[PDB]
Amino acid sequence: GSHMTFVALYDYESRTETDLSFKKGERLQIVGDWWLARSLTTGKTGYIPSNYVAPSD
Ligand SMILES: COC[C@H]1O[C@@H]2O[C@H]3[C@H](O)[C@@H](OC)[C@@H](O[C@H]4[C@H](O)[C@@H](O)[C@@H](O[C@H]5[C@H](O)[C@@H](O)[C@@H](O[C@H]6[C@H](OC)[C@@H](O)[C@@H](O[C@H]7[C@H](OC)[C@@H](OC)[C@@H](O[C@H]8[C@H](O)[C@@H](OC)[C@@H](O[C@H]1[C@H](O)[C@H]2OC)O[C@@H]8CO)O[C@@H]7CO)O[C@@H]6CO)O[C@@H]5CO)O[C@@H]4CO)O[C@@H]3CO
Ligand code: NI
Repeated sequence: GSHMTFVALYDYESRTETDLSFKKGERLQIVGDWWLARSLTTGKTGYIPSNYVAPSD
């Protein structure tokens, strides 16, 4: 109901073909430890480390 939107607590740089870079404060919508997410800044989709993000509006 709102547990699928998150905000980045730390910067993250992509390592592979499937992960998603993001900056601290960037909001992510979620589509385990790695979550498929869409950046609400760039609209790009990829996997993010779930411990790098926290619930957000
Ligand atoms: C230019 O104005 C036209 C547009 O204006 C209004 O849109 C606003 C929008 O409401 C507003 O949102 C709050 C903001 O948008 C931001 C997005 O919300 C945010 O997610 C991000 O956007 C991302 C996307 O998520 C990514 O997908 C990507 O987009 C690029 C596309 O990659 C998939 C790429 O293909 C290319 O898009 C083309 C598009 O092809 C898919 C093509 O479609 C025909 C054409 O788009 C038309 C569109 O059809 C038409 O729709 C009615 C209209 O759109 C207006 C919205 O309706 C209006 O809403 C209020 O005109 C478009 C332009 O002619 O052209 C596209 C551009 O080439 O390029 C995409 C851009 O790279 O990356 C983006 C950016 O990160 O950021 C958005 C803001 O940058 O702003 C919008 C206006 O800029
Ligand atoms: Ni929810």
